[PDB]
Amino acid sequence: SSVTLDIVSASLDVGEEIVITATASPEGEYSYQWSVDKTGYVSTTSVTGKSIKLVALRKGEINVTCTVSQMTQKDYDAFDDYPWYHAVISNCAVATTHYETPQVKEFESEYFVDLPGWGEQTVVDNDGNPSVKKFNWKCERVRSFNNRLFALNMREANASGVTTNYPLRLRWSNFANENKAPTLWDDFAYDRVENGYAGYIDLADSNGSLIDILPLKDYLFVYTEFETYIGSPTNNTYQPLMFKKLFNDSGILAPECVVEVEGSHFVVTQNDVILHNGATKKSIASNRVKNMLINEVCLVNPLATRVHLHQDKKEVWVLYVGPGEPKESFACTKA
Amino acid sequence: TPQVKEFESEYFVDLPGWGEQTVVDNDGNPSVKKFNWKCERVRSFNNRLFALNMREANASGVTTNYPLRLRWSNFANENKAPTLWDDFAYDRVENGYAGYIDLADSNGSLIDILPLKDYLFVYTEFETYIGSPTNNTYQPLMFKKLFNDSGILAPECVVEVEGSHFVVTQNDVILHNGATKKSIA
Amino acid sequence: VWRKDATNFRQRVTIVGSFLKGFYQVDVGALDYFYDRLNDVVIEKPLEMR
Amino acid sequence: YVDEDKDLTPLSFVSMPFDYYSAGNSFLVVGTNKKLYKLTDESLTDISRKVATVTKKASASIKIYPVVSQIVPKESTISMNFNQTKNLEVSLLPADANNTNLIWEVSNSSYGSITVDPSDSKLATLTSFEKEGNLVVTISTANESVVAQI
Amino acid sequence: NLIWEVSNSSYGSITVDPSDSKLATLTSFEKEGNLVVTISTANESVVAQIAVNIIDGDSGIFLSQDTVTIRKGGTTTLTAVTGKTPVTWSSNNASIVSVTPNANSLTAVITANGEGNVTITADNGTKTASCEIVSIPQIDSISLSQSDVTV
Repeated sequence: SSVTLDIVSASLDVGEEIVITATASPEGEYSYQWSVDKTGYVSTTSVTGKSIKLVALRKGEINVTCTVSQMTQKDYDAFDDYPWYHAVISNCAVATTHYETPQVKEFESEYFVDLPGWGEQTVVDNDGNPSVKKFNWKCERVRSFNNRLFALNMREANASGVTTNYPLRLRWSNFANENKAPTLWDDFAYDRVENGYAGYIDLADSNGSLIDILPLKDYLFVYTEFETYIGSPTNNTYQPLMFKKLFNDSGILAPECVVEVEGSHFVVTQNDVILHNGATKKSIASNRVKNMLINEVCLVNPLATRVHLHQDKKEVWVLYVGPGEPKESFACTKA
Repeated sequence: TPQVKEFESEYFVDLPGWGEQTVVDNDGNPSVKKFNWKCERVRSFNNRLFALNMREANASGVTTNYPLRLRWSNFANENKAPTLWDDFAYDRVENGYAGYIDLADSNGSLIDILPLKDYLFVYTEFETYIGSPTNNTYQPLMFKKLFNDSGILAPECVVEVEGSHFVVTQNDVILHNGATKKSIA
Repeated sequence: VWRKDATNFRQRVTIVGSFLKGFYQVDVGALDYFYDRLNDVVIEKPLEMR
Repeated sequence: YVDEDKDLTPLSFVSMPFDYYSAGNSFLVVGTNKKLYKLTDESLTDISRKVATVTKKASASIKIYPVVSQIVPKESTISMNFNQTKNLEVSLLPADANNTNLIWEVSNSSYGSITVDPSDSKLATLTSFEKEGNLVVTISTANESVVAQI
Repeated sequence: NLIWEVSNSSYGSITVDPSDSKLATLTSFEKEGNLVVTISTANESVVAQIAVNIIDGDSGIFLSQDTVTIRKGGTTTLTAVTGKTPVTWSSNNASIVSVTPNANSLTAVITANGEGNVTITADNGTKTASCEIVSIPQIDSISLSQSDVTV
């Protein structure tokens, strides 16, 4: 029910401390999340506790708020054909399933929560009045690279929320922080009138679907079943990443059929295995097991093919579903 | 604390500037304050000093561990050690910049570090890195990922032999000259 | 086992998320768990190399 | 790890090595068709993101008085020499003398029956005694690290 | 246009009446406490806030937290509301729990030393408030893994 606080104003000096306590009308159990209007000027500790300690740090007014929430159970819909991918950044994990948000887990947290800034887009009204709004963004895969986070096949919505799928869109966030995940995904920042730029390129290729992505020695390598790419990150400028076409026939099979082994990539180009160090590719199964793997994988479910770097014994196997299994099964049997 | 020993001294003393952080109050009034900084390893490179797995404290001194933080100091002096570790300098309104990058990798713990022919080589048991120092600019050091499986075992399982590094990648020995690694065992 | 063969200094093991309602190790002593749809039961048998 | 995982069909997982709440021990972040679970060889926990059905906000304002001019002040009469037993009054002001008070202290408080009495509002008076020597007058603030010298 | 709203609409027979054209009037009641006046727009996400404090008289005083439960070694804070700047504190059983009024003298920090009830209070000169405190040990109970061991 309605919440009230016995404290509404206070006078402090830099170096002095103060503690505020939140108390809702009912005596139930709820979750708390403190917020601040103007960043800085104060230091917080244990924001999830009903008693926060503040420390004046700089001059200026401020308006603190405490958001009480009655958390409840909620079931997801991550089917077998749309499982989790579980990237890693700053010791924090991510979920990144289809139909739902990536749902990062902070390092200093014990529960999963949606990504911060996910869906934020800067809007400027008449006379140049900026404002921010959140839209229903849904992704298919998320990974980490150059202290940033990426996204593939974004279902970017907008006002008049008939969703428009952009299977070639690819957004990148700002740099990481101390034991935290990125906090800005909006491309239309710096429009409120120097560093920390986010954006996209909207690639142009064949068959799209922008399924997979993986880094290699500071150079990204995008795969979409055809027309692979390369990512060249710059220090800081208008174009932080310039993507250049690499191949015309190469392209990964499934979203997780690639892995780095030795300054190279182990990819499945719809016809065989390739091992390219960059600008040159080879065939590890030219005329040895090609007709065997294509036959064994093309029968039941090729999209279930996977890989794993068995560095413990210098082996890289490509998991796939056995020959005799249901067409609706994704449990890899042979390797 | 690291407890450096000066060249013209006969006793050990804490590092100068260790914990210094520039604060700017209302109207842009600068000031400096020292906080409880605790490190795990410190080395020398490019006339600078480094730090790994800093336990950087602050006002309201509930410490927040940053196992991926990595600070670097200014250049050396005549028979003395660096004297500035604060990243928030030049805020009081040209050279001698200190800062950090807050790497993003797996399993963290940023255990070890070692230089190689002007290029650093950070190891954290996974996802090694490389350090490219520039002359002087906004970004003095730009760290680029090198490997995805390589990573040192313990904080002192690496040493330079011949323009390369002798590392233990949790499974065997490797000897990489830079951009290419091998297996000695 | 007293001392099982190790492939890492930290003694890390590769685990699998199996369809048989549980986890499974992939590289261990000779044993293979083959599933049967007839009786809907898990069956363990020696690992057959050929 | 526990007897509760033997009845679970996981779809993916990652070995998180550390966590603020966890000690120096690794754990797992495993997901299922509907939920996300965590196990650390001791117990199973569902850390799936929960949805907030109801939310209530609380307004709270705060005022931070200016910190400018509270830093070390400046002195007009940095030094003032007088005769043997002269009691010339002292005239000075801190930096804008705004938002705070000060405390006048003198080292070796033996150069007068009452060397420096408690300042009435902001300043106090000075006296002397029939003896020579060097001394220092520290005008210290209430508690902040601001100690001047005259 | 806007809509004037006030939390805990019990501080007057008619706290804030519907604004005639743009603004409305305010009243009060014979009671103290902290409240908030939210001036919300029609429907857009614009919710302001105004903090007012009923001093309970001319120079009265009332503390924010009345009852507190602190663990040994912990610390809390107190907030007062007065018209006179001079705010001299006074706590019975002084040497069981310390207090350190800040510069403004309207806020004071508490520091628990040992277990034991304390009734820290202030004194404006005409009125006086109180704040009961109950120090609790760092522990409430323990437990073991076995009770019927056999060796």
